[PDB]
Amino acid sequence: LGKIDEYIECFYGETSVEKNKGAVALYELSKNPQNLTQLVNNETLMMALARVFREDWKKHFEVGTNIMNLFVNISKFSCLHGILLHHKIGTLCVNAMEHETKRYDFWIAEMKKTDQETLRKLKTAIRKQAMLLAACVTFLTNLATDISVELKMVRRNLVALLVKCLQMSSESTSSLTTATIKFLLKLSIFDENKIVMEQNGTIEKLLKLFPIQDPELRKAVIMLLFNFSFDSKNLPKMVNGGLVPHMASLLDSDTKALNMMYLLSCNDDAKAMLAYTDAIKLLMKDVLSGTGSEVTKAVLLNICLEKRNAQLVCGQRGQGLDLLMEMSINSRDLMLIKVVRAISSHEGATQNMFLKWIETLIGIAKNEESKSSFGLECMGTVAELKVAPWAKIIQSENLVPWMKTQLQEGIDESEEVTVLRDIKPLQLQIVIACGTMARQLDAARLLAPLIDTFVQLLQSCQIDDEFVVQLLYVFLQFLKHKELSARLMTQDSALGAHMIDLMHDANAVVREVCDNALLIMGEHSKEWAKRIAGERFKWHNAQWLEMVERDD
Amino acid sequence: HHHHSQDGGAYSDERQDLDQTIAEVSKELKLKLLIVENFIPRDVSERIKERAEWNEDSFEWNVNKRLVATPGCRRPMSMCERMLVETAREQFGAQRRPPISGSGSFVEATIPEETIRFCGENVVVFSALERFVPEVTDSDPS
Amino acid sequence: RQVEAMLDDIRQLRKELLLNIAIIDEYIPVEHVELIEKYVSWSEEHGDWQLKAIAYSAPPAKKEFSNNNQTVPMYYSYRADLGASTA
Repeated sequence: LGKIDEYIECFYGETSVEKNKGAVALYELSKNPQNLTQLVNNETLMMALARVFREDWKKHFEVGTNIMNLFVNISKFSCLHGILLHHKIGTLCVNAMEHETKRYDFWIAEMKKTDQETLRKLKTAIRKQAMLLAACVTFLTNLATDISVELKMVRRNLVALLVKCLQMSSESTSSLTTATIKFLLKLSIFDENKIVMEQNGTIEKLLKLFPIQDPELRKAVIMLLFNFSFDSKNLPKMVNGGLVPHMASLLDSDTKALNMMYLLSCNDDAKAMLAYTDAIKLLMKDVLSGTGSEVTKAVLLNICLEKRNAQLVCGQRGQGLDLLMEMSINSRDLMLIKVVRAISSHEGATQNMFLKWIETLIGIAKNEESKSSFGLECMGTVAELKVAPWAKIIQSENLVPWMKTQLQEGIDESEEVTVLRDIKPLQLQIVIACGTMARQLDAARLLAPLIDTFVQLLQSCQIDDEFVVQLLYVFLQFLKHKELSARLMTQDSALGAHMIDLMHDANAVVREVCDNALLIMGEHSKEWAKRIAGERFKWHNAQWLEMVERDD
Repeated sequence: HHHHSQDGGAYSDERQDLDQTIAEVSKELKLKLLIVENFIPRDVSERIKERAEWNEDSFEWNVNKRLVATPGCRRPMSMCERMLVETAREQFGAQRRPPISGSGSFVEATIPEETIRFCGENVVVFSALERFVPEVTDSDPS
Repeated sequence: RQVEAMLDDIRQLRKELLLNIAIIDEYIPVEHVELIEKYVSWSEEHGDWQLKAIAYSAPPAKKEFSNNNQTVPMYYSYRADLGASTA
């Protein structure tokens, strides 16, 4: 502070070093905040600073970085922003970025037709310009804390300038990259900035940065992609862009990596790509060690929807899921039982892993809001299996009385008031288990005393197509067995009349399963085939029948 | 030299009677073909003609899984389940966003009970976007 | 080359006729074929039969279920939250 006028006179000296010496002295003086108010309130100082940034800056990056970092130090406090905006300081950085972008383009086009010494000169010039643009964009980012001035800057072409600055330093990452990506992160909060950002191809430019070693750039890029990924279109662009493989390794390092990996794993192709990554063992490390997380169990549930991921979680012989089910049952973790049900949903040799937990899961499902949810998850896990003996379990566990008690609870109520009941989903799981169980002949003969209950339930619950589809699937599993086939194929069968009525339904799947049962009913009964063909022909030429009745 | 057989019918070998039989079988074939056309759909006709086997020794044709679901969801979920999920998503879309200038660093990303109880996938629901905070203060000289 | 085409025509026509008779017996019943039999007219000058033919609309679309539980609004807008155009 003892020679401020000396530094101003050095600014008045027309020498490259006489200016930058006083500039760096003023910058190291602004490095402390005590005199920062005294210098921002000095009128003759900042005016000469802005004027020397306007004049000696094109050829002088040695002074335009010092006199910009001084402005950044002034902008570190928001009560001085009005004194900064009272001068045309904010326009200086916008003009500087607008000029240096075109200058960097001219330099990158000059490098392809130049000698070697000029090549190193252009390299050093590009580096100094990167430092200057980093200081300028950091100053604009600190100014943009007021959303009013941020909108005033966005009025001028800004997001395009930031995408250009990102493309500049996209190769040799520098402070310019981190600063422009932080500014784009702050700007991505709004919709118009996001549109101008993704219209200039920002997502691909970000995806072309990985791998990146700098933790700050890593967090900034993953957070900007996190802001981007809440659009329906940007997620496939990242999945097909290869973001998944090099992000799966970051699950143990960064914290936002798991947050992005969940949003990625919401897509099926991301699960197929994660099928061949180490992260499948990382989640099992965090879940089993007790230092788990809700996002971890959620991404583990989304991941186990792929067959390869379920085979990886299951281990080689059963020891993989024997720990997961034990932690799920003992701690009553609904997320882990959800993961176990998603694992059991897969068909193959993996269902033999569940053969040891049939009776325990049925016992949990019989006597257990969270308790009812855990019982529903166990019932869905048991229902997904079809390699189980079933003929033994259906009597050793007394499943028949319990299923008849549950299916009859809520009967004869008209779906209007009773189709939104809490017991309804459990009835759907029971019907699905009866369909998966009735394919075996012994289990079908054991489930035989439930046919009248299924018929009453079919005549009752009709508003939901899925319940009707699963009930007709159970009937189709019953009709294929010769021992109980004729029991349902009486000339005046209520099931046959109901299927004849359902043959012309809006849902395609219900009429698909209905035809799959009707062509069995007509195969073993010629008269039933005639009635089915007559119903089919009266729904396609009925216009001719009506017009000929009107003709008569 | 060659042997003999019977084929599929005993017709005469006259120059006119065979012509009359040709005219009669073509007259009946016209009616059968139009009845196949207008009444039977293309799907059923293609299926029966692909599942039909013509006989050579005789003169005759011989005309000889997995759980399903609703058109949307992967696993079979009931109607009350999906209806509660849809009303819960409407409630999630009716939420008010955090202010532009407020301390909301914690994204949290809670799992709603409405999704953990019904939805089999995509249970986490994020609350707000990440927002970078500049290093600025209103503190005068220290 | 005496009588070969004259019986080959009968063989091909009878094969096509047996195919059509088999498929119509497979689809339409025994009463409806008798009903169709009395509502058709042969033509000697046209060479074909005639009947009262017509057609022989469609739903728009179905609101299929979605699994995007992320329905919380998130993006802001200068033209909606700050009341100013960005141009």
